[PDB]
Amino acid sequence: MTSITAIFFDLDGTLVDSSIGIHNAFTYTFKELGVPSPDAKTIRGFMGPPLESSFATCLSKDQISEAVQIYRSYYKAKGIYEAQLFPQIIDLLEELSSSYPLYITTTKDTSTAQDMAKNLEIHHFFDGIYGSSPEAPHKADVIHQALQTHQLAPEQAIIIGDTKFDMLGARETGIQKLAITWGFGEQADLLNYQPDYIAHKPLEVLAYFQ
Repeated sequence: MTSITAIFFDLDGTLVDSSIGIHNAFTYTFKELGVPSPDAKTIRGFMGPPLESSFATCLSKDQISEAVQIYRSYYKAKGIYEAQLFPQIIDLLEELSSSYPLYITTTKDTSTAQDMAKNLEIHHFFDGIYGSSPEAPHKADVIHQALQTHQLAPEQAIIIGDTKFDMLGARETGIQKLAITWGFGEQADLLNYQPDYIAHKPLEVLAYFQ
């Protein structure tokens, strides 16, 4: 804990219960393509991996690009608003932000992440919001960008996240990793990456920093 000076957060599945809008964007896509929708558990599994990778599991390769386009057509206009903070997230942020600069590090596009944080009234708790871009296509690149822009050594940061992508991102960049299990990733997966701390409830996070 003691060397940490900055705290990074994943957005979807960690701060934000975006599941209704993500689910709806997927099912809108399958409706438009005229194909049966996978079940809710399967679609839960699509919350975290790249969109193209998920659609590859259930569509022909020649249809992925069309699927991604249609998905984004629902998500930008509708899905993004079908989202709500997880319980106690405001409490967690108020508490941590009073002792640390906080950053979002997501593979959602920067502008989408900024829009969502402003919509859900949490934008103001952060000193930076970093999403995917040409500079940063994957989780590790986003973390690199956050660290470098804020003149941080990896030893000074920790990511609070709900997926294997967050855990691997942390390992690749040398920052600490705090796994959370109230979100979209499964605890069994997260523990395979040896997190530095784990929480099933937002206020449990706070104890690490005491």
